Amino acid sequence: SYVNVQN
Amino acid sequence: MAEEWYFGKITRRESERLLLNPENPRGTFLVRESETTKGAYCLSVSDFDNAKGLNVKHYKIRKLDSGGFYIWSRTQFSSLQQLVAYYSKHADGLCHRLTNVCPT
Repeated sequence: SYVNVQN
Repeated sequence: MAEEWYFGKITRRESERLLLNPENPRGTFLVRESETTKGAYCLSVSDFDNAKGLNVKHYKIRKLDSGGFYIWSRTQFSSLQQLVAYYSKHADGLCHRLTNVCPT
């Protein structure tokens, strides 16, 4: 779960 | 290089345990190795949510071939210290400026 990674 | 904000090889759960300390001001942070991808790093920072309380946002820091690191490809850096220095003065993508080194 990273804010800058959508997928 | 001994920067206080660099924790290296700690898990995500370990990083949230340190950041979710109630005494940390908003924007408390640390940089650590990615616990999922070899060669990648992460910037984990504290914030508060009315409904759920204290929270931690994680940003994947990609490390290039090549040298260099970045959260978003439009803003790149030669090193991890440069990256922290920058975001410590400008949110520029982050919800808030990196305010404080997370206590060990």
